[PDB]
Amino acid sequence: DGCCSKMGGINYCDSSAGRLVCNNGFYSTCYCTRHAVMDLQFLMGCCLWHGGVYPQLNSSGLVVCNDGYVSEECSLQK
Amino acid sequence: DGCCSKMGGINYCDSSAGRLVCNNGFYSTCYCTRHAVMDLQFLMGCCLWHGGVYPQLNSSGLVVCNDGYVSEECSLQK
Amino acid sequence: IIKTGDIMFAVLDTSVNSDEPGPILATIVTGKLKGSKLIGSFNLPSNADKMVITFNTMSIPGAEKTISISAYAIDPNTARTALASRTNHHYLMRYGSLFASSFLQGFGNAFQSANTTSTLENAVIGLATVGKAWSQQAQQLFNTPTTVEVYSGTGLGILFTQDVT
Amino acid sequence: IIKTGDIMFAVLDTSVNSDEPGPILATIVTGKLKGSKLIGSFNLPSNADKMVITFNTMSIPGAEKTISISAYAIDPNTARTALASRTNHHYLMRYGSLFASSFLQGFGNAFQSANTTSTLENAVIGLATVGKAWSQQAQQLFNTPTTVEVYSGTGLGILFTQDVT
Amino acid sequence: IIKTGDIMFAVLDTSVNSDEPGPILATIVTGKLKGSKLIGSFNLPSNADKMVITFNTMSIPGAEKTISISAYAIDPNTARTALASRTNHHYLMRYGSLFASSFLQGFGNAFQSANTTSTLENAVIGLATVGKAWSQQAQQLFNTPTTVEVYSGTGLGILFTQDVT
Amino acid sequence: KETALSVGAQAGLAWRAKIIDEQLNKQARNLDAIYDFNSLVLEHNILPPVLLEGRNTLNLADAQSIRISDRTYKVAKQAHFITTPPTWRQYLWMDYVKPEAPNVTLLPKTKAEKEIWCIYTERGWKNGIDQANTILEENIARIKEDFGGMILYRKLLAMNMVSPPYVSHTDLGVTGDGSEIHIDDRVLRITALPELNVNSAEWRAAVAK
Amino acid sequence: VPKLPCRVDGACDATIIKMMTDLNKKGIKVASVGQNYLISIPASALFADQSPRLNWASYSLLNEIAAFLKQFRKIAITVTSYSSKYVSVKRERALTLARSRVVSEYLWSQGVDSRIIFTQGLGSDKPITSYTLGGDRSPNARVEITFRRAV
Repeated sequence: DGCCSKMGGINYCDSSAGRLVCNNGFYSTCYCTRHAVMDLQFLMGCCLWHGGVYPQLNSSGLVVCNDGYVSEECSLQK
Repeated sequence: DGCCSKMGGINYCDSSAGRLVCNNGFYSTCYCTRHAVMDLQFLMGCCLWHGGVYPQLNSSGLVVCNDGYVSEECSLQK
Repeated sequence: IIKTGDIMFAVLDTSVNSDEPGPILATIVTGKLKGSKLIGSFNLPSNADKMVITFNTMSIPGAEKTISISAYAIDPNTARTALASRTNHHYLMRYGSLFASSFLQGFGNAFQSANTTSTLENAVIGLATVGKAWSQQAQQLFNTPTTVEVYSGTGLGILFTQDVT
Repeated sequence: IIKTGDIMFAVLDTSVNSDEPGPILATIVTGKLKGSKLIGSFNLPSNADKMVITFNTMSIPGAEKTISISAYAIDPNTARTALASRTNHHYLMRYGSLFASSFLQGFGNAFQSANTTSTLENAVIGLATVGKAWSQQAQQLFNTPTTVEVYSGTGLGILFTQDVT
Repeated sequence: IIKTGDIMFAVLDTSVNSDEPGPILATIVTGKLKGSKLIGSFNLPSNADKMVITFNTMSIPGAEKTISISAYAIDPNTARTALASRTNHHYLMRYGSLFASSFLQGFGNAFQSANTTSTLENAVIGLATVGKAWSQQAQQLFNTPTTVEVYSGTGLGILFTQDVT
Repeated sequence: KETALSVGAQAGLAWRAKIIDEQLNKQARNLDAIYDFNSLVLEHNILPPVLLEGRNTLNLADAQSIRISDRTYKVAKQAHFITTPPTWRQYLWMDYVKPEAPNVTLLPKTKAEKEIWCIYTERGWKNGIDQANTILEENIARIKEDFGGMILYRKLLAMNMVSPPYVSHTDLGVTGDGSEIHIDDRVLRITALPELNVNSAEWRAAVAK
Repeated sequence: VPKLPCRVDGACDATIIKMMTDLNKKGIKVASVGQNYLISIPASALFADQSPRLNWASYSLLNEIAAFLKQFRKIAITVTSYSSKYVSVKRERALTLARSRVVSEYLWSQGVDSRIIFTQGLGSDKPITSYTLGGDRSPNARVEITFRRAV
């Protein structure tokens, strides 16, 4: 987590750029804000590319997305 | 035991043919998936070549098939 | 149609002490009924020469009904109505407690009595006073019976009492 | 639709001393009902060789309904009705208090009686008079039973009595 | 909507003694209801082996209503219903007063008895007469039970009994 | 026991889901190369409809009653409009939720109890593996169905047995009151849906070399 | 699991490799390419000179080749018979045809679960060596059985 290692250290965060500036004029591999252009390829969650988790609760453990589609991927079984 | 015995060993299973592949490039003599080529002629069960087992729990010991045929040898005797 | 008074079998899987009654179920393992369960309860006899489970509520799968053919229990492979259990649970505890309280009281009073004809005096002291209170408390507690207890892996036989349909 | 007299599991998560009965809840951990909670209570027996939880207040999620199926308890993987706890909580304390009060009474009376055939006299004095009131108070408070206590980390098995829809 | 038989936490910041019933209130800080507070009182058991709070007058802010879901108390982070309190408040005082009165009476009567077989006689006098009145008044006031007391900075766990909205 | 079965099912299902998702991720660009979509989109940014083809149809009504035909063609989904074309992510992705609430329920004390616990988790793990395989297969089948339907629409459109979707557009100049203005309100509808005709003459054949 | 067979019965690949090594040690040519397999036998270890008749002791080796062929899963097999030039064309063609016919008949008598068998003999039309100075000991005079493995 030591980002500006072997340098002068952290100067501040260019929050427009989303990266901490080292004390020499370069950008760290780390980021400060969540508004940062990073690579995102894999993520968690159920009912993806659908309506999401419906706010209702069921007698069974069946989970149906809000778009009308039913998901068996995270649903339980016998 | 070892299916790829006296060979290179178990490399991976081809599911398109349902067979394991030894490290020497030969099809093994063991299957891996269910959906392969079996050769079995003995089968269990009763009400066969018929409507199958009628699902109702009858009080009497005579069990009938769904197509109407009566299988007393599957049933108990008096 | 079940004829009035033939013999069926069940296997009992749950044990219970003879202190608090409750629902006890057996698994009917043979006959025309398969998957059948039989709940009933028990009673406490005054003498331990037999012990039974009184069965009343029959549940049969397949059809949603609850018939009420009620029957009693006989011992497996004996065809007798006694229960295979132990009854010597609380003979010796109350017997020895009462007798020790008595012997204590007697020790203190008679070795006080034989004084005419300090540590031995203190022996007289301890026995003469811890005999009596323990004696009355032991005769207070002497009436508790020895419980019986069925076991959790024994079958039983059941003889029918009425008809059903 | 539940068959009459079948066995389900539940897990008891909080413990309570058996002096104030109250609503105790478990979570039903197997079967068709999942996420369901259930409150009931106990009763204190005269002999503590078993202890059960009556269980009637059943809440099932999904819809806001409260069914009232009543059932009893058995010990899972044991299939017996006893409680896995201690039963010798308050025997030896009251035993020792009574016997000490006795020994005081006996010391005073007998070693005053042995006076015929300073500090020893005052020993007679002290035990002679502090045996009596303490002895009757010990018989006064001697009647408290030994409490049992169900535990917060052992489940229980619930066997059905009636049907629900 | 609160389901039948779930667990909630309550924040308690005031202590009460177990002699005068009155209003006590807890602060529900977690769960669905925030800003809520709950009034009730305590109970006095014959044996002080646990101490609990019956809590019924439940109040939720936002809308001015005062609902009546009633429930009981668990000691927090304990999974036990005991109260972390004291129960030995008034044992040693009454024991010492009674036993001192007894030793006094015994000293006067027995050292008057040992006269046959001035100042020391007056010691016999004082013990002989002040033992008895203090003994009977010690048996008069010996009956006061040991009070128990909750603390003014300990929360509690509340397990539900019925539903509200 | 059954709790071990359930958690073995959940663990095997989630683990297979994680592995198949990272495999699908690391085999990335050839998926879009295969299932290219915006190349298939027609000229007015309108998704082509879905078609199905069947050959050598036989139905038995009852005794002494059969009906036979050579080929049948079915419209599956009507053509409609779209702004951004679909991709393979909304067909071949499976969810990931880590099931991580184990408490000892059927209590493992004896060595044989732990052994049967292990084998029950093993067979539940196998069942979750099979479940993930079946789910992947069904998703592959439905995306193949939709892609083949689009391919078949291009086929029959190049065969001339289907109406191309007829369009109409209306242009309006500056609109609105003295407080609101739009520049050029062009609203365009489609009148004729893609529909197949029954005319025998309008078939035109083809011949390879 | 007691219903589902774990493997195909009568198939141990260690025994397969062992008998392949034994057969090549005996000198019968074993060829494995892709899935198609080729088994070449010299003629002089199977017949007498210019003879349409089996020698007596050859049944042991034919039993060994039946023990080989019972292991695999197969559909269609083919046998060809090649010879050297002795008298004519037609006599040699018919002799090769008869040799293939006899070995095919005993191979069918053995209960190998084939489905199709083909037989043909061509005499001395397709040689595999330029050196032809041997008689029936010449290695082009041979019998050949080829097949493609099922699955």
